[PDB]
Amino acid sequence: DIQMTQSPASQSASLGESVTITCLASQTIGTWLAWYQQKPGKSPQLLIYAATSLADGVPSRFSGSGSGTKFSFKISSLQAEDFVSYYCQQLYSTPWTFGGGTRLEIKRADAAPTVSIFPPSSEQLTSGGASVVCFLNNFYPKDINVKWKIDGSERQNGVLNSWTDQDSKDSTYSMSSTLTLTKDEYERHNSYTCEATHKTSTSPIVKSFNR
Amino acid sequence: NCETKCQTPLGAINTTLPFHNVHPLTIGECPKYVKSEKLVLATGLRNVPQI
Amino acid sequence: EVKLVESGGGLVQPGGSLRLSCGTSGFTLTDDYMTWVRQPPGKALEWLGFIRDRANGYTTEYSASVKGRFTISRDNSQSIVYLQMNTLRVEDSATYYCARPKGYFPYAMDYWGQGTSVIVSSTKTTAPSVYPLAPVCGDTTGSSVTLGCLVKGYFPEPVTLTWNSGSLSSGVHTFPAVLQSDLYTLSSSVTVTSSTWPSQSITCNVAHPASSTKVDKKIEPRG
Amino acid sequence: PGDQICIGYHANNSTEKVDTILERNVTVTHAKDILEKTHNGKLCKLNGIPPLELGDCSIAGWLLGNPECDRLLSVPEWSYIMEKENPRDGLCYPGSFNDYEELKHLLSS
Amino acid sequence: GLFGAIAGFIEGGWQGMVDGWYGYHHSNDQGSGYAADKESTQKAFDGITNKVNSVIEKMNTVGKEFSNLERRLENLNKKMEDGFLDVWTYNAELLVLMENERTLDFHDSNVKNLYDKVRMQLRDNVKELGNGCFEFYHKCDDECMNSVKNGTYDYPKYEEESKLNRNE
Amino acid sequence: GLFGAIAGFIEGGWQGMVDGWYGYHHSNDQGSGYAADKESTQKAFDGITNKVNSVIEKMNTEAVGKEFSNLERRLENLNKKMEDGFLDVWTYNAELLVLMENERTLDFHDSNVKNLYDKVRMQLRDNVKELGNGCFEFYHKCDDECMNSVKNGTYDYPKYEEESKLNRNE
Amino acid sequence: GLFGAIAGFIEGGWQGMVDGWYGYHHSNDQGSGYAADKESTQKAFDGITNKVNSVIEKMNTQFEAVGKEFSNLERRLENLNKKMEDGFLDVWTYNAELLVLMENERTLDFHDSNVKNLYDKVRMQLRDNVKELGNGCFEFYHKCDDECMNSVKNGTYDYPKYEEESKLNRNE
Ligand SMILES: *[C@@H]1O[C@H](CO)[C@@H](O[C@@H]2O[C@H](CO)[C@@H](O[C@@H]3O[C@H](CO)[C@@H](O)[C@H](O)[C@@H]3O)[C@H](O)[C@H]2NC(C)=O)[C@H](O)[C@H]1NC(C)=O
Ligand SMILES: *[C@@H]1O[C@H](CO)[C@@H](O)[C@H](O)[C@H]1NC(C)=O
Ligand SMILES: *[C@@H]1O[C@H](CO)[C@@H](O)[C@H](O)[C@H]1NC(C)=O
Ligand SMILES: *[C@@H]1O[C@H](CO)[C@@H](O)[C@H](O)[C@H]1NC(C)=O
Repeated sequence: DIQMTQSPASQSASLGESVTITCLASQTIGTWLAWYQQKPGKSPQLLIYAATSLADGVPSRFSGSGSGTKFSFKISSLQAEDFVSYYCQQLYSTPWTFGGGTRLEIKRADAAPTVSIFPPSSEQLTSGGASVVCFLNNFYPKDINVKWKIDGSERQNGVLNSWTDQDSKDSTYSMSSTLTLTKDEYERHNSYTCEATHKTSTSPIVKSFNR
Repeated sequence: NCETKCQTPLGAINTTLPFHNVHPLTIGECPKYVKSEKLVLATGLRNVPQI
Repeated sequence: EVKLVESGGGLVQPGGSLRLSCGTSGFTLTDDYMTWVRQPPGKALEWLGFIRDRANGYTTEYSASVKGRFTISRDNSQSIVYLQMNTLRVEDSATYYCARPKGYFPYAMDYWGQGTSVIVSSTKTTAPSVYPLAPVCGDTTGSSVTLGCLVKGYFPEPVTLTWNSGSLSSGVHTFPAVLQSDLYTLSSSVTVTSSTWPSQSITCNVAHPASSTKVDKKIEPRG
Repeated sequence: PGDQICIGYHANNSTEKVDTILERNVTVTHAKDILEKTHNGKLCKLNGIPPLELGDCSIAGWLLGNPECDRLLSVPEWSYIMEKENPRDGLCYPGSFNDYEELKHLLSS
Repeated sequence: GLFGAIAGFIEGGWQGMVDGWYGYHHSNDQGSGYAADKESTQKAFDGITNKVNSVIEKMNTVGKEFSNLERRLENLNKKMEDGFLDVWTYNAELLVLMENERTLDFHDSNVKNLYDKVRMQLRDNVKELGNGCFEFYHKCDDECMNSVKNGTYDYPKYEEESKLNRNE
Repeated sequence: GLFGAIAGFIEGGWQGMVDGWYGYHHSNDQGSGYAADKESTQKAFDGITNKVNSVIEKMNTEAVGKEFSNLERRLENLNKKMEDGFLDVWTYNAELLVLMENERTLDFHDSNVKNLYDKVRMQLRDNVKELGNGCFEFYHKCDDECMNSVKNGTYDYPKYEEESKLNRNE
Repeated sequence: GLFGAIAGFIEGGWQGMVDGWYGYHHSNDQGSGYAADKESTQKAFDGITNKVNSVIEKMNTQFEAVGKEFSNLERRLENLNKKMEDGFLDVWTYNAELLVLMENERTLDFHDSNVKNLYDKVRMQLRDNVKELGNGCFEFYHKCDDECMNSVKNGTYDYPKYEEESKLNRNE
């Protein structure tokens, strides 16, 4: 029906700065755009209506602009609690579509991914499975890679990756990769290696262990 | 077999409104009893038929 | 004031059904344009449809994604807007909000409910297996020791993870669950400092209200 | 004959009627009725606590233990008390009750 | 009523404008239509909400038995309750009437101010018909119409073009 | 004065006009005279009558004499404080109602005159000088039929249009 | 506001008119300046003094409590005394808050009107000898010396004197 294209999907910035999300309509929706904030773990909150018009009881630092197709949304003086999701929505014609979303992240000095290895539990070993865990903790920024090596050789199946969001206090991320396989396959090898390539170091951070 | 936060001899009230004409004597937390038959705020504007 | 609250979320077999209830409270000037909007987690928001006020004819509009399956209705007596969902499919899994304009004219959704989540799978509710994770045997040389919990095999979400009754939890990172083979897997890490462990001992506590399981695994060194 | 723009205001099928100082029975596009006229017509529990039903006992009758009133001998908590205007079962053995009204205002607390 | 716009110089309502309390209608070669002015509408709504709220908040604030020797006391009680009743009923009924009056006039005024805004913007680049319509002395396309609506209209741009046509 | 007409750009009243509250004064070759606009006058009157009818009707529904012993003094004073209290309440109500309403009534008339004036102006248009005194000077010649046309508010513009605008411009 | 002057066609206030509530800004060859209109100001202030005085006088006489004590046999009487003092207290509290709110709405409208009225009185004199811009300002076809400015401000402005010059400057 009507498509709403919101960019950037993610943007980083720092306190006091001025940030601008754009929203683009496949039709001309005239002046029927609206802008929402979503704090994490909560329902959305209305910020702007009629594109350029602040809802009651909203900070003056929030602004919006545009008409027809092209639309803009701005946080003038950025703030601690502002780094969250934002969405546009077109109320021009049913269905009242939304934009893709914009994640706002706070700018931080890059950080070291403290990396921990976890051979499967005897309690787990008795049950027929074996799951081995690499924890990659407290590191900025969030782009990162992990290779699993077994007796030095790469491995593909059974890798489970999971991430956190920006931490409230430290503004840094974390990760966990769980390599999962049979007890059979597990006892069938010798040394297990988890290697984290991050931008931070020149050279990849290697935590491995044997038996 | 019933529940209310507001009670009159004639019956119970559940309402979001400021006033009630239902009864003088009421127990519980209740809207302001008045003698009025009607109270209606205009919100919208005059409906003026067109040409 | 207004305060919309919604209810009735759960887990269903696909092909199945569910009925969601968004109730309204507070003084207001308008019931009109009550909308249902869902958010599959990690995805954007998607608009399901709306139903209108009595005076406007109880008329209803739907997203063509769910059209013909879902039905929006209101019982004014209990002052609720129901979303009756039929023939549930896998992509119907999401969290659900009712939302409302404050005005007479729908320029934006002013009032939201708190959300309620529905899941759809063929997967049967399944208890988690909590294994505690001991660090290396090569002895910890370090300035800080880190150790963690692995909670595997459970369906459906959520599980609630507290270290040591929540006495010691901070410098803790719980990475949200992932889907491996039809059923979820979770995990978490607490980093302590070298003095504080194994000496002072810590245990991991895990609740899965879906299968009713509450379980404790204390973490032990290997040797 | 040139291009044209107009200002105007909303209209609808509204039958809604309001009064003002200057004018009565005016129709408006939108209105809110702020007076609640209706009730469920039932006597009910109040904040999830039931009232004390005296039945045909007077307050006095119940407090004295009039034989007819024996069903009220033990009672739980009450949100309010219900008395008939003229209860049959007062004091069986006839007599008087001093400061009766004050005692009722006390029972109300 | 007071500001003379609703049921005023602007003679009737628009069943055709469904999105707002107040708005525009235009026609040009690109097309014709109704458009609500959503700002003014929503703002008026906020005002009315404030009004009715304040009426509720300001208003938001048992029996006894007596003997037959207590006739004056009983009556004193009755007269009191009845007194307060009469006072509050009066306050309500009155408040409702007066605020109603104010409300209608508020709407009228809103219309008048909107119209005025458009007029004072367009100046002599248009004929003012007095029905609430202005007929343009220059060609006004959808961009120009929106510029009028969104408050940006450019007078010097259409100025002498309008002039010549107004003259000839 | 709120709408700015009475004691406004219309600087004062006309003893001359005895037939109504608002009206017109024409001067042309046939004669000069005052004419009232009776629909406006009567409609305002009907409005006002409704108003005072309301401030009567609302205020309708007392003092019963009671007697008290000397051991009754607290009671007696209570009773007094109650009747006196209600009295002060109703007196306040009446006084305030009357002041407030009075303001509204004058502003009402004011608005009415503004409205009549504007209703003329938005009709006459370019055909006249607007003198700022509440009067309009004609660019053309207006027979009493034309005057009357303005008064009942028909006044077709085109038939006097050019016949004015030339005389205007040159 | 309600009359559309304040936060109206006049988009904002002037920090540099210190001499009154409403007034004039002018510019011409011999200079520019802010000048208050003292008449209408003092007039408005007179209205406002009246208003507050009305509030005070009107609310002057009303219900006060005087202290009383009741025994343990008197409880009904005591509750009646309370419910009364409380009732009147509540009533007058409603009167004060409502009167203040209502009169405030009215005061702000009142000024809006005063500004409007000012604009209208200037404009309806100046007539077609000026352009009406709609920001609240007028541009002069004829040159206007400070004597003519003052003549506008004090109400005496002569149209026919500048009529032909303004017309001339206008039509070419
Ligand atoms: C005032 O009246 C309203 C409307 O009658 C009440 O709201 C509704 O209360 C009913 C109680 O029967 C609720 O229905 C119940 O819901 C529960 C939970 O799902 C369920 O277990 C019961 O079988 C029954 O269906 C209903 O949810 C509720 N509606 C809203 C809007 O939330 C209200 O309780 C009354 N008083 C107040 C204001 O609490
Ligand atoms: C209003 O009424 C007319 C006829 O009664 C009808 O044509 C129109 O659709 C109605 N409008 C609405 C939306 O109720
Ligand atoms: C107003 O609308 C015009 C025409 O659409 C547009 O070009 C301009 O950017 C808008 N300006 C403002 C300040 O709203
Ligand atoms: C008005 O001001 C002028 C200055 O231009 C002055 O000469 C004249 O006396 C004043 N007239 C009145 C009526 O105050």
